[PDB]
Amino acid sequence: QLLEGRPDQSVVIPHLFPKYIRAPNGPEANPVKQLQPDEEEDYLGVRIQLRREQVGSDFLEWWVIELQDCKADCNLLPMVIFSD
Amino acid sequence: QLRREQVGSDFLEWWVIELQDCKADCNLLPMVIFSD
Amino acid sequence: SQQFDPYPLAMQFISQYSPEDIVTAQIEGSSGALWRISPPSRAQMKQE
Amino acid sequence: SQQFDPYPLAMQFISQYSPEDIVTAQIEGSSGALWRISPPSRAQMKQE
Repeated sequence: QLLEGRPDQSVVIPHLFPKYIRAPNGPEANPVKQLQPDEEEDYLGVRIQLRREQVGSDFLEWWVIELQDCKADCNLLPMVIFSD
Repeated sequence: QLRREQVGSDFLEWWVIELQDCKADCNLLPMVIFSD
Repeated sequence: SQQFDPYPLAMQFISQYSPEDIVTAQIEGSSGALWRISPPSRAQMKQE
Repeated sequence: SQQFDPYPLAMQFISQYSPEDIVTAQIEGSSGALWRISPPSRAQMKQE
């Protein structure tokens, strides 16, 4: 429906975004399995919008990320990066 | 500088780098890279 | 240390880190990037 | 070696390099790249 042309829909895809992530010296970056014991449902639901205009078929289009509670910080997304 | 056009609010926009003396080489910027 | 009270492993394995180990990254949700398109990418996203 | 006469350190520390060490990189000032925009990036650059 976003691709149909209803420009006022924020898709909430559940449990994408983590916060609490180990950044080890090894080549992976592991989200903390202790701070997130539900390893598929402690991730955050992500609110996703488009952004369309006129010439200033389709147009100049964009995308938006918010979370389910982006109210104080609507645009800023916090990270908690546990670097060794 | 910028670089604007029509459709061929805003439009298709760009940017320009020159130096204060880009007269012989207006677009080329020289580097002197001391590689070990 | 206050938000992770009811887990003991949370308290231990956060207390393993120094006062410099843990860094934020305030990610802007407003991209300034035109999502690139093509009528194959347009139509086949619509078809999928 | 002619443009850096009035500094002795310039002459010494350029003469440290071989006839292959020092390479140019002729950077074009005319980008072929559309500067990507968004009305948040548009307006907030104007606001800043």
